[PDB]
Amino acid sequence: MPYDENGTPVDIVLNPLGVPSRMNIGQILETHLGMAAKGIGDKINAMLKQQ
Amino acid sequence: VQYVDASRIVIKVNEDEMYPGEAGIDIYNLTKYTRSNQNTCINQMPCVSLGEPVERGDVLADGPSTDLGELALGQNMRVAFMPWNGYNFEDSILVSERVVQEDRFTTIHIQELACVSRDTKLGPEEITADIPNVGEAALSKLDESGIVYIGAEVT
Amino acid sequence: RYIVNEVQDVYRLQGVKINDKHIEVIVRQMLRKATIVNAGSSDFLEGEQ
Amino acid sequence: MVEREEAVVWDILDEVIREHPVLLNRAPTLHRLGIQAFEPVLIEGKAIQLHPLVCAAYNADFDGDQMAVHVPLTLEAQLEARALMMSTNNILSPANGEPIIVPSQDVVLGLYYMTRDCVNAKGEGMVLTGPKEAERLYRSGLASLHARVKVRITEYEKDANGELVAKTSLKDTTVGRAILWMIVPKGLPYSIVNQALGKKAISKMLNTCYRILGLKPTVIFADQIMYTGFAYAARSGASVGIDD
Amino acid sequence: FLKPRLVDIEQVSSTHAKVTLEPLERGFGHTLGNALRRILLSSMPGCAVTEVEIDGVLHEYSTKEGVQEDILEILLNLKGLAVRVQGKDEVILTLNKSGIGPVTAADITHDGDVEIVKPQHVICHLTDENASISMRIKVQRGRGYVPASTRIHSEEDERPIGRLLVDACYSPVERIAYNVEAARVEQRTDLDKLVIEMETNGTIDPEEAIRRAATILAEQLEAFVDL
Amino acid sequence: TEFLKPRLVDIEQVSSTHAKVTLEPLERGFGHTLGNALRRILLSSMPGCAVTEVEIDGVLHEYSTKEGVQEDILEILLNLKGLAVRVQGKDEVILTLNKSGIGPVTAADITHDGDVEIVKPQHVICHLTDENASISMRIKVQRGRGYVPASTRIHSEEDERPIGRLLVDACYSPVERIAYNVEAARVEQRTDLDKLVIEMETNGTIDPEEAIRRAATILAEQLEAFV
Amino acid sequence: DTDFGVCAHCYGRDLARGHIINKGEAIGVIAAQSIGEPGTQLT
Amino acid sequence: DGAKEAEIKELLKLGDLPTSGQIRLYDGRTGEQFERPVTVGYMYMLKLNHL
Amino acid sequence: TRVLTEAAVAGKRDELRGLKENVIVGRLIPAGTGYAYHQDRMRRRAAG
Amino acid sequence: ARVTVQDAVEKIGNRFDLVLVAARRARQMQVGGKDPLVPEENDKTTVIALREIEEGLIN
Repeated sequence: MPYDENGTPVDIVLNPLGVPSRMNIGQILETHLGMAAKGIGDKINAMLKQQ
Repeated sequence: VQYVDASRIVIKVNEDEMYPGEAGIDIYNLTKYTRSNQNTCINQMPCVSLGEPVERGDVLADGPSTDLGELALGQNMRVAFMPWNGYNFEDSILVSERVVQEDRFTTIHIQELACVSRDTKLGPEEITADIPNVGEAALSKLDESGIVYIGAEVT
Repeated sequence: RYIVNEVQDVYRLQGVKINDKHIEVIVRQMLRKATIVNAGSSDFLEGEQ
Repeated sequence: MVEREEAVVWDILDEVIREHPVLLNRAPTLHRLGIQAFEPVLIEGKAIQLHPLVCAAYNADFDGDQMAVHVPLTLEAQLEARALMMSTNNILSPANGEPIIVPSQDVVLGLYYMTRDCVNAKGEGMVLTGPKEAERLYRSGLASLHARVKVRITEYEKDANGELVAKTSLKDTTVGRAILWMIVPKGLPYSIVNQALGKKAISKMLNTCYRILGLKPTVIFADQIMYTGFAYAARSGASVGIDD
Repeated sequence: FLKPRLVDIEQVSSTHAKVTLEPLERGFGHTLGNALRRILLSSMPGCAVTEVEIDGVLHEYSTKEGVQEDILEILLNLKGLAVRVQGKDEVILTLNKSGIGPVTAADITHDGDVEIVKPQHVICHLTDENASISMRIKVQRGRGYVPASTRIHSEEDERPIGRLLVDACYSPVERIAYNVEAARVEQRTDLDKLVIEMETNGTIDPEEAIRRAATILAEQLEAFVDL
Repeated sequence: TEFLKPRLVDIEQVSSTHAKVTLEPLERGFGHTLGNALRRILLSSMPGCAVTEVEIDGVLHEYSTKEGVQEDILEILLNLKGLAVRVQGKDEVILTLNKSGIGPVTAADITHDGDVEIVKPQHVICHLTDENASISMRIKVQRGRGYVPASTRIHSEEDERPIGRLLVDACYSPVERIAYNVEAARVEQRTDLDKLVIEMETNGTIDPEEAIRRAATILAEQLEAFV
Repeated sequence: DTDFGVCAHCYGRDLARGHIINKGEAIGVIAAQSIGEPGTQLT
Repeated sequence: DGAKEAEIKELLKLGDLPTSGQIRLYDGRTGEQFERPVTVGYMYMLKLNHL
Repeated sequence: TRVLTEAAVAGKRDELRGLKENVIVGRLIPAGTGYAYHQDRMRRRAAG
Repeated sequence: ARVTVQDAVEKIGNRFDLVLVAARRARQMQVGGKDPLVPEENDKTTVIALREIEEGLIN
């Protein structure tokens, strides 16, 4: 699994080639806000383990 | 909540909304791992724990594809976009072994097998109670009746 | 040759390129019978092979 | 013994399959190009795998294509499979003399990223004498796969009565195209593979390798292509951009 | 090639730690990096409850009149239990409880070898007082991920209807990444330091694990030295 | 826990071109932890020898003209970069090439030292065309590790300040093509393991099998601190 | 000129192959399928 | 009229995420960074009952 | 039944010269791999 | 390495008479009537007769 600067393993790998054709644009925007819904969780979680 | 279990939801109802006629309490028997139209396990799950009141018109139980009163069809997690060594060819998705290693994504298909019997004009059909020409192995899994004990595994 | 032109043009609306050899054996098939004109041997109008 | 799933009969299973070809077919198939043959490979699982690009021939995506894979019992059918019904032989359409299978898309963007020109190039100017050390430059990570490198491609041409004439030449090529030579059989010249590679380019590309060098080169060549097509597709990295 | 050696292994928590090696060479930090991650994600001595025979429950699709969660879910919380053992490769515990309250990983008949990393892990809740639940917890130790599905050919004959079998997931690790950077030696062209970050459920030690990795890699060196 | 011992190593060998080490057994992720680790070694770091720099005593340029050779001086540099040479009890040796006369020059003119081990003297370097042309070049072979492109770690002889050292890239790793081939194998009843087939090719100095154990000795180095 | 059939010449070579059409190769059926193959495509 | 660009960006930057949401990942089999960071995040799935 | 009449009264002796025919009887057609097969067979029929 | 039979179709060009010839030789090989002369490498007998086609001693 491709890992980021931190080392978090990815879970799913999809095909980028289908975005321009199929035109699944809202699909990727929900991905970023979904990443943002978890991004704020990342803040909470770390600071919450610190009590 | 008065007696929260997995199979029952006993609610000790507040009196300002509890019936002045034969008091009253709310009992709810939840469907337990039963069979659906598509032979998939349906089971209402107790979300509210013991020691907590509820609001009128609120929720006490969820069901599959739903969680805490929220329509949860599938699951969401870390996805990345990249053609990785043909494992994303044409329609192919590439998945991490983690999902099946957790089995948070498993479906339980239950099947109902009807047993026909009961009186034919040539012989009053019983449910076996004995099987000829074979050993007692066929009955070590069944009882005197010929019914298999609840809790086994067949194939 | 006329029909193979036309029908091939249909394949041009489809952009597909198929060699007329096959379409022409089918034309031969549709002409495998013939109304006799001269009498003498069999008939004067027999639709025959 | 098979009742006990005994390891012995699985070895006898190896004896009845390892060179015993099979035929394949799908239900919705209406064409003859939908009935082909391959060689079996013992995969532990429940689904019939296949060679990616052939799916386009059956015109079978991944939406529930249940195939009935047949077994040529008689000596005749076994050879007939590997004969006319072999995938590697019906690489032409009975409708038109063009290669029936065109590299899909994942494969091509990988090689679009192979033979490719980008203005910012790491190593843009160096020289090589072998496409093999070219491997040692990008598959290592020290150079880009786009740097304008001057390499000596001692390409070959079957201009003889079957002999590939030796002709030395140096090209202002990109790192990926040098590595593309590791793919391209000698008989096929570097000139055709000094192009950005598109779906239509790579189409007639395989066709020329056939009319010129032959079928065998082309077959195991397209094989090479498949692996490296998806290979550098991964090495590609750049996939999609909202900023675009 | 000048040999590598471990510098201080950064032990910060039971959950996560970082082994570190200073004398690595040009590119070997990447080399052994991915190499050992495969090791730490496959061949790993893990512990996992496999058999849970229950007092009154026959099949995991029932609910004991007294317990809170369904029995199947309680068993998934058992998959979510992190425990390390020391000598026994097979051991059975015994959950003995009766009374309303969240049963954490402390109330179980804790054996000397059995050692929970976080005893605060509530498994199931009890809603009734006079609800006597006694269940034997057969946990064993192996490696990798082994499902009861792959083990069903032998089956060991489970005619006795009280035997519940959950998945034996012997996986200690959780999130592994490695930190590569310029080794700050004072006299050498270049070297690389490797601070291998390893996230754990909290059961197998870093250095213990790396010597095991070397041992497994030792077997893997045998054949390639002798063609 | 259980372990596996690498056996049945069916070495498909052809004199010097390639060796394909077939070998069992490999659980999911071991033909990887090893195969990629080896190609990593074979493209980045393998203690061998090669020519680091070559000064062409004649015309100090590579794009200029030297009436004598039909190939350009730049093409001459290509030739240099790939020659399989290997010094032993030395870190660096300077050699000379001295050929005069009409004809395709082979590598039989470069000085054979107790250190310098030119593997193939049949290697045709430059094609000397019309009239003598007294060409002489100082080829500098050095002991290195892996591959060093002459571009970041450059010497200050006659290239950083002057211009004359037509710097070449030292192919320290005597290899050509590296490629691991993982495939579905089976231990009779067992699920699919991986029968790791390692196609490795070397140019001439080192022979395939010795290189596999040489890199194995280097791999031994890597974990001597543990096991 | 060939009755009850065709000669290799009048046909040719083009198919999956590129060689002379055989005596035994029934062009009848393959003609059928390849003209009706783009049937699903015609509109 | 849902989440806009600068709105999703406001949330990404409230956690630990960059503008583009194209994070730097390294090859799962090697370790070399995929050139021009790959677009990542969290997508919500949907499994049809086709088994 | 149409076909019954259609060839029954004429007793149309069709020597199994077609593909479809060859298949319902389960025999090699005089073409393809059955070419040389029925070649030996055809000159063995009403000839020799 | 074998993957294509371009070579075979060149010798016995009808692509189906090929099937005939090789098939029968394969069965003489099956029955201990004979044994392979051109060295085999686990090839089923259909494939072995095909080797005798490329060598050209049998057609």
